Amino acid sequence: KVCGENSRHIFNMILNSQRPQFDIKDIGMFHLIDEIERLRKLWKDSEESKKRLNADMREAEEALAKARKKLAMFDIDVKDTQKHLRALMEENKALKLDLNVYETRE
Amino acid sequence: KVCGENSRHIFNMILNSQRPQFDIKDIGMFHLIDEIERLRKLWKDSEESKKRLNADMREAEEALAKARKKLAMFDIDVKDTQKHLRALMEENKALKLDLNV
Amino acid sequence: RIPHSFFTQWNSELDGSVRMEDDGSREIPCPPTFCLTDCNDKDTVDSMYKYARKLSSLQNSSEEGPSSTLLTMIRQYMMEADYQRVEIARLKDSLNDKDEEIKKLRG
Amino acid sequence: ERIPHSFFTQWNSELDGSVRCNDKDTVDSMYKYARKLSSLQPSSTLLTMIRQYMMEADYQRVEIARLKDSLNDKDEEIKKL
Repeated sequence: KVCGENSRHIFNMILNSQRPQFDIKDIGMFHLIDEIERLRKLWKDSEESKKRLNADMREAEEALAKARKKLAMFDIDVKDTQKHLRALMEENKALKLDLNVYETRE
Repeated sequence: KVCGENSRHIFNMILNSQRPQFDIKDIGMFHLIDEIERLRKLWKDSEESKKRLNADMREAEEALAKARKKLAMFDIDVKDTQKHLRALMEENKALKLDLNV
Repeated sequence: RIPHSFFTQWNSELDGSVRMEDDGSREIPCPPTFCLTDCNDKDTVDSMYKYARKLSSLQNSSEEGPSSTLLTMIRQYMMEADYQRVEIARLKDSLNDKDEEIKKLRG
Repeated sequence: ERIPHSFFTQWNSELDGSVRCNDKDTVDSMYKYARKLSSLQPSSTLLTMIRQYMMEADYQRVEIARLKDSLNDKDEEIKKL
């Protein structure tokens, strides 16, 4: 009778009135940042390994480049030395033939 | 005048008890999630790029190993003919000595 | 000024109608997982967006709706109380006028 | 109850005018921001002001009805005389 129904309804709403509050730890803000930092290390560790592997790769490519030039020279050297061998064999054959003719004549 | 001071004070207090001093869009929740996904893509790209460099490295090392095998073959043959060459030189010199007396 | 009897009857009558409630409506939903299992775990990132969307939509955009009910109801309540203050003043002045008028009838 | 629109308009106006990469530095800035935001994160005086207020408002209502009865009494006290 004395306390109006309107008065009660409002007092109840105010008592039950709430933001309601979002605690930052509860909604996951610190957890979200933890995950960002966790991803940073995973990305950096992969990039570090990618940095280090790239230097091993360029070294292999450079040594491969030096070897193939040497492979080009050796092919020239092999054929040329074989030709020098043939000339000396022919000189050797001829010198022996001369010596063997002249000795039989002596 | 008409609106009593008590009426204003109570309404103001209630206004301050309902206002969101931390809007989730405003405090940056979506931006942080944006960053996790962005870093995820960069992490994935790095792991993928690292996979291919390993495949590039296995080929480069194998071809270098093949070249070094060839380099040894050529060097053994070169040294072998050089050995016969030195012998023929020794032999030719002696033959000339016979003819020259 | 309020009589002490009305005072005690009102306060007690308000308190006996007060009901504090937790149906869980104004409670915050629990978060999913915040850890990516691998670099292909986009489902977890999706679950984060889903939670954040659930969160921001839940109260901050939405709880301004039921809280507006309090703001509108308190507004009409107080405007009514403030108007009755002038209605009271008018009725008292009207009562005083009739007091001075009752005497003339005697004469 | 029934509020004349002239008063409704003046009261609202009176109330509405009284409302008054691969870096670690940036990550540490995020923690810092959320650490102060967490530190930054119904009053008892509101509850006790709204109680008095609503008690006055409900008392004014029966006080009105008292004056209205006492008003008809004076009318027939005029009406008879």
